Amino acid sequence: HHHHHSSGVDLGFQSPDTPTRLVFSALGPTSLKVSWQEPQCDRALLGYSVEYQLLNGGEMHRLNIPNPGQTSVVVEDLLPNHSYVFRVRAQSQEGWGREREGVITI
Repeated sequence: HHHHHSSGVDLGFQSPDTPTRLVFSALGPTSLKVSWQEPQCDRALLGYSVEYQLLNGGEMHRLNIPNPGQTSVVVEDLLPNHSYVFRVRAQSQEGWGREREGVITI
């Protein structure tokens, strides 16, 4: 099978760089804005993937962010006083850059 990006471009080397430190901003008691800086790449970025989970284990949630210009996402329904790990990496046509990890206690 041939997998394509959400934008339609075909997938499949100089990888994207790693994003800088993740910035977290609370929007209420259970909602969190996660922001980063677009990393450099010789090629066009297609977007980002954001994965997060409780540090102590739990279901891994994954979000695909299909705009290279979209460098933030708001996550909802988080558990107060629980610690999470977020990992963000940039995607190009040729593959994935390395992940930037950031952790936070809600």
